[PDB]
Amino acid sequence: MIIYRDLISHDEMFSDIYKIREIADGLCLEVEGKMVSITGVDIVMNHHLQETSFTKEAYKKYIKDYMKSIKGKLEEQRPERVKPFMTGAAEQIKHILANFKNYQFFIGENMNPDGMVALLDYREDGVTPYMIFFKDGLEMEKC
Amino acid sequence: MIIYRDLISHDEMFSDIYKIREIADGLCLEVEGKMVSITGVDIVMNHHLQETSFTKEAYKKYIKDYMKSIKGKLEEQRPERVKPFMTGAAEQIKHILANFKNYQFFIGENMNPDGMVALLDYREDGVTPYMIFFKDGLEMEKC
Repeated sequence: MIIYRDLISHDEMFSDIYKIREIADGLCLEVEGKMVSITGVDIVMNHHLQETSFTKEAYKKYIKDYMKSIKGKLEEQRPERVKPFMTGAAEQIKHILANFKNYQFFIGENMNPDGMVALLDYREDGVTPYMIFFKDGLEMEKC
Repeated sequence: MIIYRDLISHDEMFSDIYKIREIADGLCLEVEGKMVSITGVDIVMNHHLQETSFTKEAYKKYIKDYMKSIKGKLEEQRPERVKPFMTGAAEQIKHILANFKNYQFFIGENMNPDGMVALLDYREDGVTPYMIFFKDGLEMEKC
């Protein structure tokens, strides 16, 4: 099994028991969930993700801060990934802010305030959930 | 996370993301799943378990051979489990054969004809699925 952890907080975020597809040119992972019967998202239940909430202005403050943290990690492990990530994430942040109320927000079970914030959306059938993660803020652990 | 593997075919069978319970005096692990959306059992989908079928006669012959593979590995591992493994296992077979119709049967994704066969039943509420595994045929690795 492959487990994906938060690069900052080291929480487990999900694993390859779900369907995973890269999007936005390697910037993000889209993870397919399943609804299960408290009627919820298996990804969230399975990994004890905690739902959180932002005002738009606190997210803007948070996500710039988080982007700077990922820039730091990349600078010391993959310096070539820095300017694609900073470019791509800026493109992505401004779109996320547009649809801000279409997303729910989740953090790992450590509730580290410097951790990644995943976005939960639902497909148009209103039943299948999916979650968006910043791929550069994740670290794969085989076991 | 803890992954539970099939001692014989090395397939992944489940992980500790489910409620897991020891039953039958430490002979078996009972793993509680959730119904999930096609309608099925999260455990089965998450680890790509494969449903199989038996005649009672075929199951009888499969299961006694399975016990000899597990007796063998126990002889070299912990010979003090052989007495209570073959004891409970024999008692467990009679219970399964006596209620043969209430079960579905699942093997790891490699469909190894000699790997463990997990049983799928449902609770008195007829909605909650749970799967039965032979504990002595599992190895509990971490990450």
